Amino acid sequence: LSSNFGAISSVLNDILSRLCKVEAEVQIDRLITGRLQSLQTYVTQQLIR
Amino acid sequence: GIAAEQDRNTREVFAQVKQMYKTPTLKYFGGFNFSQILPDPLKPTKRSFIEDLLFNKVTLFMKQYGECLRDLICAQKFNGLTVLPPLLTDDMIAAYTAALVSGTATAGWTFGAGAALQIPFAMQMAYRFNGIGVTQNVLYENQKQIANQFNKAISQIQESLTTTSTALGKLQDVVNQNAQALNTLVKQLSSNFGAISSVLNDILSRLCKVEAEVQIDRLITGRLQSLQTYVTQQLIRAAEIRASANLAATKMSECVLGQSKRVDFCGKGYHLMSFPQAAPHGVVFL
Amino acid sequence: LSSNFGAISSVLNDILSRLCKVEAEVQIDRLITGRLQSLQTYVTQQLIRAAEIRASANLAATKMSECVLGQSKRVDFCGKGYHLMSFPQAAPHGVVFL
Amino acid sequence: TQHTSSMRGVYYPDEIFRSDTLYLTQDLFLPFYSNVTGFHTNPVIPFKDGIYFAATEKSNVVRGWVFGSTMNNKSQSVIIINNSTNVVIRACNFELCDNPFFAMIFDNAFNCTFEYISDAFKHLREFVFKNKDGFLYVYKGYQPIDVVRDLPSGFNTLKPIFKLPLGINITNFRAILTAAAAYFVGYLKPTTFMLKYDENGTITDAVDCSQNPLAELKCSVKSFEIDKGIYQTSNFRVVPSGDVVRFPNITNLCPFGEVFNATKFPSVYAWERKKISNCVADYSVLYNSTFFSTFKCYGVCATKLNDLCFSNVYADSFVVKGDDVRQIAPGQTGVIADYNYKLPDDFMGCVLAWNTRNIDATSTGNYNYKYRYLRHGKLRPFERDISNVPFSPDGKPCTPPALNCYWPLNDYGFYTTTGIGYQPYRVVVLSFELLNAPATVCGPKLSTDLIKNQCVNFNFNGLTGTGVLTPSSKRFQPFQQFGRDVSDFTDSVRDPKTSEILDISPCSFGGVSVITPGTNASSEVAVLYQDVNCTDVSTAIHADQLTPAWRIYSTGNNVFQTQAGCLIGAEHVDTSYECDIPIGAGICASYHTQKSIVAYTMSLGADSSIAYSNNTIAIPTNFSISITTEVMPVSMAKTSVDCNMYICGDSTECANLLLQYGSFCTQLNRALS
Amino acid sequence: ADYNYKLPDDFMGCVLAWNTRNIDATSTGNYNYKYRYLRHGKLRPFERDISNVPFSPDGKPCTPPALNCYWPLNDYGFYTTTGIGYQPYRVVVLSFELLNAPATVCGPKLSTDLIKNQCVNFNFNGLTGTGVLTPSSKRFQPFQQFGRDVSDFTDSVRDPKTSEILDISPCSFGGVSVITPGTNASSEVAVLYQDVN
Amino acid sequence: KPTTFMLKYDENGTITDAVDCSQNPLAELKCSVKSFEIDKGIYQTSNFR
Ligand SMILES: C=CC1=C(C)/C(=C/c2[nH]c(/C=C3N=C(/C=C4\NC(=O)C(C)=C4C=C)C(C)=C\3CCC(=O)O)c(CCC(=O)O)c2C)NC1=O
Ligand SMILES: CCCCC/C=C\C/C=C\CCCCCCCC(=O)O
Ligand SMILES: CCCCC/C=C\C/C=C\CCCCCCCC(=O)O
Ligand SMILES: *[C@@H]1O[C@H](CO)[C@@H](O)[C@H](O)[C@H]1NC(C)=O
Ligand SMILES: *[C@@H]1O[C@H](CO)[C@@H](O)[C@H](O)[C@H]1NC(C)=O
Ligand SMILES: *[C@@H]1O[C@H](CO)[C@@H](O)[C@H](O)[C@H]1NC(C)=O
Ligand SMILES: *[C@@H]1O[C@H](CO)[C@@H](O)[C@H](O)[C@H]1NC(C)=O
Ligand SMILES: *[C@@H]1O[C@H](CO)[C@@H](O)[C@H](O)[C@H]1NC(C)=O
Ligand SMILES: *[C@@H]1O[C@H](CO)[C@@H](O)[C@H](O)[C@H]1NC(C)=O
Ligand SMILES: *[C@@H]1O[C@H](CO)[C@@H](O)[C@H](O)[C@H]1NC(C)=O
Ligand SMILES: *[C@@H]1O[C@H](CO)[C@@H](O)[C@H](O)[C@H]1NC(C)=O
Ligand SMILES: *[C@@H]1O[C@H](CO)[C@@H](O)[C@H](O)[C@H]1NC(C)=O
Ligand SMILES: *[C@@H]1O[C@H](CO)[C@@H](O)[C@H](O)[C@H]1NC(C)=O
Ligand SMILES: *[C@@H]1O[C@H](CO)[C@@H](O)[C@H](O)[C@H]1NC(C)=O
Ligand SMILES: *[C@@H]1O[C@H](CO)[C@@H](O)[C@H](O)[C@H]1NC(C)=O
Ligand SMILES: *[C@@H]1O[C@H](CO)[C@@H](O)[C@H](O)[C@H]1NC(C)=O
Ligand SMILES: *[C@@H]1O[C@H](CO)[C@@H](O)[C@H](O)[C@H]1NC(C)=O
Ligand SMILES: *[C@@H]1O[C@H](CO)[C@@H](O)[C@H](O)[C@H]1NC(C)=O
Repeated sequence: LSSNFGAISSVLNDILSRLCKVEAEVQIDRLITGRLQSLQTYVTQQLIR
Repeated sequence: GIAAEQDRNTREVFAQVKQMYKTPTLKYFGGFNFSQILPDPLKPTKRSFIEDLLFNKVTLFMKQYGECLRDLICAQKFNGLTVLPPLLTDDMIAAYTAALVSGTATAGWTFGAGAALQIPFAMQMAYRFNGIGVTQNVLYENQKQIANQFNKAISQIQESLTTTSTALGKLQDVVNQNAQALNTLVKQLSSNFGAISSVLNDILSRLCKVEAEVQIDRLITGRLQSLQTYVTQQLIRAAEIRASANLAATKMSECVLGQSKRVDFCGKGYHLMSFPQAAPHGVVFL
Repeated sequence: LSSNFGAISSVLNDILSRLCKVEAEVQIDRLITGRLQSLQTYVTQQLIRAAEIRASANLAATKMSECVLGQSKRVDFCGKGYHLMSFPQAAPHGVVFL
Repeated sequence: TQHTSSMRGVYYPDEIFRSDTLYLTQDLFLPFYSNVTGFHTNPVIPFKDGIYFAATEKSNVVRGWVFGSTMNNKSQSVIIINNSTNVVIRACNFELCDNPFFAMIFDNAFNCTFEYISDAFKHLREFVFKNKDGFLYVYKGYQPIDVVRDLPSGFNTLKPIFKLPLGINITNFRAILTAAAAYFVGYLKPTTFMLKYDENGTITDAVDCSQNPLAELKCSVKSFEIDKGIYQTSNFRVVPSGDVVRFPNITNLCPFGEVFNATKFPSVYAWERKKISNCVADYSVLYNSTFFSTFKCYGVCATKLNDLCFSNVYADSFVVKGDDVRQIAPGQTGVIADYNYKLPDDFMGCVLAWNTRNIDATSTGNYNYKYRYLRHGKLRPFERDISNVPFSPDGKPCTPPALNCYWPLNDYGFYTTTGIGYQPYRVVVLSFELLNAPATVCGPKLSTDLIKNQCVNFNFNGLTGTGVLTPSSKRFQPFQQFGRDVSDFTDSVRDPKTSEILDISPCSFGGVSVITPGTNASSEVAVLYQDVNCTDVSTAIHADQLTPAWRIYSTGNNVFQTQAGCLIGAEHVDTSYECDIPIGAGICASYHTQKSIVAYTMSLGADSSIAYSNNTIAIPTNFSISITTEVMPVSMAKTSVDCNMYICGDSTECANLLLQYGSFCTQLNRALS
Repeated sequence: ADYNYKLPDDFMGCVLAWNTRNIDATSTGNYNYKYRYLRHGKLRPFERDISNVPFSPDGKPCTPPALNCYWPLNDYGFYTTTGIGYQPYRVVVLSFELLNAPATVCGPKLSTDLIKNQCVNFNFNGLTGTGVLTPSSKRFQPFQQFGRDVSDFTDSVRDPKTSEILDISPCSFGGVSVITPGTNASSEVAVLYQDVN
Repeated sequence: KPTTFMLKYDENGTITDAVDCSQNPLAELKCSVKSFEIDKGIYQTSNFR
């Protein structure tokens, strides 16, 4: 949960604090896709186990 | 690979016998009534009565361009998702099970290992009693009682199937899961995945080229991940189905074609016989 | 490994040779995510194939136990007929029972 | 005078050396077995995005070409010629004669733009000509044929020889002859091809994916030799028929002179808003009169404003100084962006600004324009504040002339003799919505009549696409224009001219399977269609638009209706065999015998009958010893990967960028181990 | 952009422009520069149109001095005493390609002699990388400079000075395993190298 | 020199130990698994460079 997946930081708070609405949406989308991929990989390994 | 494995599963369960025995004209062997698990010529269908009830218990594609022009199946087909028919028609599977029941009722256990050998049914039942620990006479001084109990238990099975219940629930679970997965693919097609919209036409209709590849690539990666997730779940479900089909194949080889000494492998008690019946995407052992 | 995943090219040297730092990093992260996704797909298919191989090997082990080291009464577990004996032979990545 | 291009007209697509690879690409190619036109012993043959020109002669009669648009004095043209012992390329204004001959071909030349002279100098000479991005590409190849009276069959790869920077409108061409020979002309189309390279880097064989189901299969699996079986394939067939453009019928030119050539604009704190409705936005009429120093659009490409229709158009007008024009933008700070006029973060529209020093500036000094420089907060987007209450640093009201009480408005002082940062500028901001609402301000595009029940390309108020138009039974509210499906795909639209509802459907439907033996066995295939009758394949696949070799696989005598579909290209028999290729629903197919593909019902097994009796038994009297083999897999190959070599290779920059994804490779290593 | 000069969407080049009022603008006016303001369509990228046919709003030809028949060209009038938005500017647009073809316009970087059979950092015509250079038996056409393998990695190059073909190979190869007991047992390890003798 | 290090923080936020990831293969293993403790066995590290 500390990776940033090609964004400027992994914290949502400090990129909502200093970036601006559509740039903030652009970074937050990358964070959202990375965390969804993490959850997908966890669920797939749980199914095989 | 999954689509070939399904047909391999069905063939390895049902195509056990190398010969297609005729259904006998008489369905009454020593007092044992076999008419409820064998086909009859008067009924227009080809399967059995219990198979009729089983095929009516589980609820369940003939769409064309002229047919549909908010159906879910046509919505699936317009987005590139199709379902292929099984190689074996249900009538062929019913023919296989009729051959198995006829061979059990006429030749006994010998047709599984070698050629079939004729034997009267009461002597076969005495042989089945002998392989449990009960002597041979216990059948012969109690033949009418055992025949009546067999017929009554068959009638009880027929009544419990013809009443409404939640039996055959896991075949319904299988068909529900497949339908749900296809519907999830159809509904996952309205996400923008980090683009300005989920439609390609309007983001081509109002954007310059260089930004348009950016938005198109975001949509492309999202939909590609959706298809990959679907294929992974299908492979896992296929492995589970294959394990179940292997268990069904060994159960038919060790319980219809012989008598088993393994405890609780085939029913509760001391195993005497087994009969197979066809079900939608499955088998039912009596 | 010859896909670009929505970047200017699939070669890292060509991205680094003519773009400066912010644009180059934006282009490079796409390739990193795509290649890491390809590796994850390979590992997932390997896990599923390993499960199938393990099931087959468990069946082979119980077959060698119950049919080479004894005589089985189970129908069609070992051969087509009444089982008398069995012999094992080694094969590339597998076993053959006579 | 009509012949076939039997697998010819292929050229090198790049300048990259490749050996022993299959390379699949998409470009302007001459389709395999397509129509070519022969000319035997010269009119103005039209040019359509490239041609293939082949010359067969023995006395060197063809000696060049003329390319151009009008073949007239009034346009630029290029001649490529082969006078004896030179090659001359020349692009000028030519007074072209009616009959150009002896390699005499023009009368006078003037306004010459391009000129090139090469060094001083039974056959088949092949050229490909294509015009793209102001470059004319010329590809050449040669074959020593012995004798022919047509275009001979074969395969040859053409090499690039010319890429000329002419910038010419080429729409016609004419060959140039001396005064027996033949020349053939074919046309290039946008097509996908697959190419095979040798170990020396030569393109030696190719596959076109639009002529047969077999080649569609071959490039569908990226191979040249296919095994035996049935395969699902792609949709490398269908091209759309035509074009439908539907726009509202508005005849009024839109008030450009009322908005831009106004007598006065308001101040920036009292900016004014106007609604634009029922007009045609043809801004070309401003190309002689009004010139803008700033024009910037948000949310939409500037080159597509002519192809769209706009929903809720508003125009805001005010006057600022020259330095403050940079503050009219979505995210900005400053006195104008805080206290006078603010744009939303997700603004979609356009901002226009121009210099007005000749009108709004006087030599005495113009003091009529104002701006607010004192406020207790920041304005909301599109908010106005036109009050004149005196201001105090604390919130209490105060009397004007006292201490710490100020007037919140300030004057722009506009003189004729100041720098351009202190000169007045008129600013107009246009705001609209796109493609979601009924619209009444469109572009100057012309309309076309409706075409129904056919796969066409449509344009409904700017909404483009491709599909089939059919009437609908829906009912739309007066404030609704479009309708969406469960996948948010536009399936319904109200016609802006004749207010009815139409249903848009895709023109691709159903799967196609190819049943084949091995490619080494034969080149004959059968085709299965799952979800159609073949009473009704003609409507379903749009068979009319296809090549002739595709219409023999849609109707015929060997059609056969199975339960899995219907099958075309195989012979049905009434003998049942145990099968090798499973079609489905009980039907199987094979390659039996004059070899042909046959389709039958599969055999369940042998027939038998056992005579049941109540007093007879069967007993074996003899036996046999049998040995049966059984083969079972046990293990597979153990493997390992390295993320750093696979993802980054030898780069240290990628390796440093990979420290973020450090936990995503230890997990893969754990799984593989 | 509509009627005189268009650029492609994917340009790859540089635009330069500078003010030239002391040369192109005179006191009484300079009317030698013209632009087209009437046309029946838009231009394609890098396309030119130098005709001077009179223009009509419909497609039919017409005589010049009559009604609804205009001259499509229009004059820049440049004066010394006007604002900076009406002053002349000279524009040069440079278009080129990168790292795909033989190259004849290079930067001022200095060269170095070749090194064979050693992992080095190389810079071939602007193509940077790290690897091992070896002589080749591949045969290049005169219009080809680089070569790619099945995974689109640049594997072959032609030397721009002494025109020979060279292969580039990576200089990392072979798998390594570490055999250890527990860390609390000892800090000594053994190393196994596959793919070496 | 440009080098990758792995640092350990104690209960009071003080750096007490570190691993230099390029000194020997054992430290490469420690930096790969992100621990100061390696169990008994054989581990595949990165390829020879
Ligand atoms: C028309 C434009 C034109 C082009 C594009 C052209 C290209 C061209 N022609 C060549 C040779 C040659 N060119 C010709 C003659 C012709 N070649 C033609 O394209 C035509 C139309 C004629 C007939 C007038 C002949 C006979 C050779 C000698 C080829 C040989 O015998 O090896 C060559 C050198 C190839 C070689 O010798 O290996 C080139 C590059 N010459 C031209 O005149
Ligand atoms: C009549 C008021 C404006 C109404 C316009 C309606 C919708 C907007 C459509 C197009 C915007 C064009 C604005 C002018 C562009 C000038 C281009 C130039 O010369 O550089
Ligand atoms: C003099 C040193 C000030 C240091 C301020 C540090 C951080 C704040 C950053 C920017 C705000 C002050 C810069 C002036 C901006 C002028 C804005 C305007 O009027 O349009
Ligand atoms: C066998 O059972 C069926 C169903 O109850 C019955 O109709 C039939 O008469 C029985 N057979 C005989 C011989 O009684
Ligand atoms: C067409 O197909 C439909 C759906 O399968 C079927 O009901 C109908 O009978 C078919 N008609 C013909 C003429 O084949
Ligand atoms: C191609 O030429 C042939 C002549 O053999 C003609 O029959 C056919 O109609 C032509 N194709 C088209 C699309 O007109
Ligand atoms: C162009 O050619 C035409 C045709 O003869 C002629 O009338 C006209 O004067 C020519 N123009 C020039 C500039 O030579
Ligand atoms: C073209 O050829 C002729 C005859 O060979 C020659 O006189 C003429 O000079 C050539 N053209 C040029 C531009 O040299
Ligand atoms: C084209 O030629 C005419 C002379 O007929 C000349 O006036 C004009 O300037 C020329 N055009 C160009 C672009 O050189
Ligand atoms: C010049 O090209 C345009 C398209 O760019 C085309 O519309 C026009 O018809 C061409 N000119 C002539 C005279 O055909
Ligand atoms: C490559 O060129 C050599 C040169 O003689 C030739 O011998 C060889 O046959 C060529 N390769 C192929 C595949 O033809
Ligand atoms: C339109 O603009 C011109 C340009 O200065 C001006 O002379 C004219 O008076 C304006 N028309 C109106 C009606 O304001
Ligand atoms: C453009 O403006 C000039 C200036 O006088 C005028 O002569 C010309 O007719 C205008 N163009 C049109 C198409 O009206
Ligand atoms: C113009 O649009 C109206 C809709 O308001 C429609 O009724 C009318 O038929 C259209 N005109 C023509 C000529 O079709
Ligand atoms: C049958 O038995 C006889 C002797 O009992 C033997 O010779 C013969 O080989 C047997 N039949 C076969 C087919 O082996
Ligand atoms: C300069 O380049 C040429 C190739 O054009 C080459 O033949 C020559 O050897 C080079 N000079 C030196 C000193 O290497
Ligand atoms: C290593 O080299 C020796 C020296 O000849 C050779 O005998 C041996 O076979 C080599 N090892 C392998 C695995 O080939
Ligand atoms: C942390 O600080 C406390 C109090 O200052 C001290 O008692 C303890 O020993 C310290 N622990 C370490 C690991 O430095």
